[PDB]
Amino acid sequence: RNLPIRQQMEALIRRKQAEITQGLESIDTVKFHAGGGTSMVIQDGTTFEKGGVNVSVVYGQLSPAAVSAMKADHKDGVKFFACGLSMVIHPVNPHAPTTHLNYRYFETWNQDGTPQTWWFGGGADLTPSYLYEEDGQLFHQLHKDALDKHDTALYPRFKKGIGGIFFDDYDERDPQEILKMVEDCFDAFLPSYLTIVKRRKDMPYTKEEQQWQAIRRGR
Repeated sequence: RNLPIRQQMEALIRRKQAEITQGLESIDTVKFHAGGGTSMVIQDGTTFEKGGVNVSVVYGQLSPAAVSAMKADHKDGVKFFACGLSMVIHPVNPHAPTTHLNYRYFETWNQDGTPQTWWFGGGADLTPSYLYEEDGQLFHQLHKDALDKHDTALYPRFKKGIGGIFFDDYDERDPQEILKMVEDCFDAFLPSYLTIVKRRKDMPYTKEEQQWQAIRRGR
């Protein structure tokens, strides 16, 4: 029973939005500031140059035209709910890596009961400027450890510069368990990323190394 999966997922991502921005703030000098989801943004910190952590919620219908355009990748028209958190953080120092993270959930409705269909999607990665294999290895280890709490087959399947983990259209188990797997994946983030940024953010660099990495990576 518990609450509906939709309620529990929305609650989880909103709690993690708060837990993540606070964790990232703990190593910077600057704070994040706040359809249309709720987007928290950091800019011109001493550690983080630009970043955003967003939670979005959407209720609606998808046309048959829309669903038509869509079903390559999921196992008149349809009513749905979806929610998700998305983030991208870019450190000032080129020795510290960019990260992206996204966890989301989608379910169809229309005479409810419970279902028609639902899934989760997400994962997390790092995009380095300078590359440190040890940072990639810690990032992977802690996400592996999160996934191994559920089963050791998941990491080899979801894995994959540094990369990270990615899954989508994932509805293969009781959604209560998949909720816990998503929570545990979230909890892999701050211990890996704050560790990595701490150990890189004060490494010396010149303006030219930073400009060249910007050229190489874009933007």
